[PDB]
Amino acid sequence: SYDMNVETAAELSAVNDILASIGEPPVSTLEGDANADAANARRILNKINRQIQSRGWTFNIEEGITLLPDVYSNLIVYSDDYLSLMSTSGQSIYVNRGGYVYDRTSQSDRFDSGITVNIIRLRDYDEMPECFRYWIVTKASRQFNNRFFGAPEVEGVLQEEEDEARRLCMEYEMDYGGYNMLDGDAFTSGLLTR
Amino acid sequence: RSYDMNVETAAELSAVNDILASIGEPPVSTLEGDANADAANARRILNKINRQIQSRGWTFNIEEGITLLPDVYSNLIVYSDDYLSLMSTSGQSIYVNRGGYVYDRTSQSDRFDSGITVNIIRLRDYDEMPECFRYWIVTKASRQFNNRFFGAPEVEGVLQEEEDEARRLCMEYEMDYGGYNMLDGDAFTSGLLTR
Amino acid sequence: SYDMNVETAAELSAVNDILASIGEPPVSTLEGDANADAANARRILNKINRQIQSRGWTFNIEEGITLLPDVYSNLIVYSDDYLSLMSTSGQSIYVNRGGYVYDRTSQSDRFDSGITVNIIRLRDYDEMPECFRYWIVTKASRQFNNRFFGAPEVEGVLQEEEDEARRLCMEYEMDYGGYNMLDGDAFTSGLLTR
Repeated sequence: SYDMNVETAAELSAVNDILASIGEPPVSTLEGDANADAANARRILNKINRQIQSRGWTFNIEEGITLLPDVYSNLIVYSDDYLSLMSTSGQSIYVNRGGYVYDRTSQSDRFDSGITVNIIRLRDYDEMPECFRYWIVTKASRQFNNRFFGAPEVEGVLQEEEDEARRLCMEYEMDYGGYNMLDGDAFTSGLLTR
Repeated sequence: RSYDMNVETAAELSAVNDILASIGEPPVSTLEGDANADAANARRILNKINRQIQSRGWTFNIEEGITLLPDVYSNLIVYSDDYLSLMSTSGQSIYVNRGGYVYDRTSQSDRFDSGITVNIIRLRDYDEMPECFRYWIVTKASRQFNNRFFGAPEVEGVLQEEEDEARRLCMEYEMDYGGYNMLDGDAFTSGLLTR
Repeated sequence: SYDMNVETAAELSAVNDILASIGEPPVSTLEGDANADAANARRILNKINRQIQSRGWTFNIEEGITLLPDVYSNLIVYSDDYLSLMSTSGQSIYVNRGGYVYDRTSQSDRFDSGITVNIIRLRDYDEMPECFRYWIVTKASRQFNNRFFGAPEVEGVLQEEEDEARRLCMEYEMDYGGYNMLDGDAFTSGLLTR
């Protein structure tokens, strides 16, 4: 259940801003001193990054990919990287069992030659658009304010700020998905056929 | 320092860390060596709440008709504490425990051969859970561990808003994952649309 | 009027959680130390288990069983185990008198060859579904919080919590009973005969 044992310059600027949320100064590099101030600020980033991924968003969802079994076992590892696994159409079948995909209708584990699913893959603080990269910080900037320096007046401003941020995030995909009522969907696209 | 450097931890351990971050205090490294109430406190409140989130609802949790098999010699079926809720398939469910064993409350009997067909909610770990719920199992535990122990009203009044937002994301999950249909997939009004 | 002079491991974890409700740390075994903290927590569990049974719920109600008198006496013991005793149809006849069932219409006590009733049998903290096993704890987590460590803020959260627990309990039998308006009842099942 993924570890933060590597470092990145673009991820470093996020940890600075989470430390700004208390009022703490920058940490120059995340190689480490003894401070729980910068250690908790990095974990609350990772703990919230896996929420923002767990939602929603349309670039995050990989429409039908194929997961392939180890031919000799034969099963597919359902890793903690995979945040949410559903099926393509409806009445999704798969769920983990021991860390492995498992049919809850076919009563079976072992199957050959693949599946087609929608995986939300877990990505970094990088591999994210800048709308969300703000909101991953400023949502972390609330729970890091609430767990260590819990001043009610600097949180009550920040709650208004992360809500503003999430709105800009919801502004993003509505454009980015480009979705359509009457011309792009599954049902009422078929009705407009003359 | 290094890259690429892929590595994983216990999801059970990191959940106990987030409970300890929520009350407000430094991360505890390990769980075993049964010292530190805070590691027994946070892990019990995790387990005590994981068995609620399973006790509800959710559709991957419900195993549609499985068979439970008695011994040939006794002949009864053990109804364990692991089985959270046991109902029948259709309606006017018959089964209920009696000494830890399943029991007909209509056939007035305990002993039957050749099995049943039921809906068991099986209890699973903190793992064997999707990530939407793994969040909400923590942040609901982050409230009852805050309430029962760090009894400051302002930290829970924040966190109560947070676990409710978690539950909505959880409620969002199966609505997709079940993919349920009003007029085409159900028991009654699927039959009415037949031409 | 049933005593808690036996012990159970699954019942032990309930007493732990009632002790968590103050903020007190666990008791390992219920064999006993001097503390009234664990002794009052075990009693308030038993005192509330006999309420949740006294309600309602449909697995709890045993539809018509037979109680059988001692052929030589001849009466039926109405024990304190029996929480509520009604008749099958309506205008129920039976009520205790000295600890014994008694007709309040036939003016009599002694009768031969049995009855047919709806007994709510008192069961343990075990022999309960998990929805209720939660709510038997978290209702006990209020009356144990009010009687011994009564901070008003830790009760005010818990009252919201036991209410949410009660709703999950109320959700249970609505499924588990599977009750039907127009196809399963006594009156308007008979109306729909064609």
